[PDB]
Amino acid sequence: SRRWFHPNITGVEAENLLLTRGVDGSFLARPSKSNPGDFTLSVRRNGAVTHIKIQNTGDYYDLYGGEKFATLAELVQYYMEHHGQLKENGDVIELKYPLNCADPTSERWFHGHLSGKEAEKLLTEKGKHGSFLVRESQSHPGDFVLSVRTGDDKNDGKSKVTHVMIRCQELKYDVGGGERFDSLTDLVEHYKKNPMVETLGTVLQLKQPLNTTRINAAEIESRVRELSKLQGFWEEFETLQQQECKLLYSRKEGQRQENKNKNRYKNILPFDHTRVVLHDGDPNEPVSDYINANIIMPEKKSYIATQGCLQNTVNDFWRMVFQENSRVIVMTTKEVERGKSKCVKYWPDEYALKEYGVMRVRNVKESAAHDYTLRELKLSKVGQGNTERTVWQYHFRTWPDHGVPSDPGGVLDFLEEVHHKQESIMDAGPVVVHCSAGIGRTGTFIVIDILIDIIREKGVDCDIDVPKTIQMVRSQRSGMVQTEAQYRFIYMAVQHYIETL
Ligand SMILES: Cc1nc(N2CCC3(CC2)CO[C@@H](C)[C@H]3N)c(CO)nc1-c1cccc(Cl)c1Cl
Ligand SMILES: [Cl-]
Ligand SMILES: [Cl-]
Repeated sequence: SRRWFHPNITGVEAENLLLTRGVDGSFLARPSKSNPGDFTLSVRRNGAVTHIKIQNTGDYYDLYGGEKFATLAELVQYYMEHHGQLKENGDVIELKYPLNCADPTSERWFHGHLSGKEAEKLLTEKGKHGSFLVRESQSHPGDFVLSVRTGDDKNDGKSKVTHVMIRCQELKYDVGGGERFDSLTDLVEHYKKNPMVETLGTVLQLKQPLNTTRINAAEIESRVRELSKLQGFWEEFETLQQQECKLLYSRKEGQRQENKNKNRYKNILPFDHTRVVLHDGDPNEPVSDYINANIIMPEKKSYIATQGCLQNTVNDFWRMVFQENSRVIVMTTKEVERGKSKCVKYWPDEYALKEYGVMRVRNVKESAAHDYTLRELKLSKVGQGNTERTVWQYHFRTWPDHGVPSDPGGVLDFLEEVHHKQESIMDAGPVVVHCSAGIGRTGTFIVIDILIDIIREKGVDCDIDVPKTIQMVRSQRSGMVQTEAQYRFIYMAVQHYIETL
């Protein structure tokens, strides 16, 4: 249900599409290809088309005149279910009818200009039973080919590849008989639910798109070069974004009245099924189990991804650090950037001692490095001296105000140190990573950390799959990794880490 995003459409084409193929209440979203992180929400209303700017510098989607969101799907879901909220001169703009895109570019199974010879090799060397892909036809421009692998996954002739010709006849697609579809996606979805059966009984099951993003770590440099050609990075990122509609999990607790002002941004909320639940709260507080934070479990180190504190959640943050036995905190922003508070100070001045509700914190020592400041903190519960433990706060301070670092070396040396600290502490809990809304830079640091932990343990003899890792983390907190710039930065960091092995 993300067909309303059109990756290769212009503003002219958007307007004409809404005016000729849509009605009042129709809408679509689209990127500004030249300006990264810029998107447009185009809506038809009163026979005219309004364009609404959406900006993402790396922390969240900022909708002009509206609110801030973790994903465009969560944005669209919000206004398709909360009417009268989106306003112009202040007139209400209704999102009623998604205008579905027919472009297959961002589909996981679509490989564009790929030859039949390449498609078979890939299916043979990387596929399994039910792996499939769609490519543009080499013989007849405008047509396509669906290639499917079937067989026994236990070479020896037990598996095969079957090619199915897809013709384009008067702007519709068909496999030679039966229904004619308005797009390749409709055709593929139809034959995923109703599989073609070959003469003699082979069921051409479309089980999963061919995995082409999982590569050996030594292949990363070549992949980055391919993805960098003028850009394969953009197509792969928007293919990942297309799948964000699978991740609209419930966030009911963060929407409760008692919890609304515990959120930095009211619509950027933790999934219920992975949120950190706080116990032992004040019995006189009706709802005391809430913080805008999620456990991120790789699927040996786990993380808590959370926002920068508010004045009224500092105490809850320390309750969380204590309860989860966290010993390492990563801050991803300065306290203040561009004159705006990005991470309120929740620790004492150096050598000072403060109580934060029932928790007591001493700042033992601060140490300055080039890219970050280390603060050695001692955390304990008031009245229970034997509960004291040291919490090492790594405050990354040189991330640019917009975009990403030009070189990943600083981030990598930082994560390397954080990793060694965590590993030195027996039975340490999850590493807390936070600031801002806790999804952009936070997701980027966490995904880099997960990937380099693989390489650190296994060296060059391991498979890396960047979008699979990101999708896995985004299923535990909304919108982890916000921008294509961060996406490329993750690749560049992995590549750099491998080179310095
Ligand atoms: C992001 C991604 N990209 C893939 N590629 C690369 C980009 C193309 C399609 C195939 C190739 O050509 C482009 C025009 C484009 N259509 C594949 C295939 O394995 N998977 C994923 C993936 C992986 C794990 C989790 C999730 Cl959620 C996803 Cl979406
Ligand atoms: Cl596969
Ligand atoms: Cl962040």
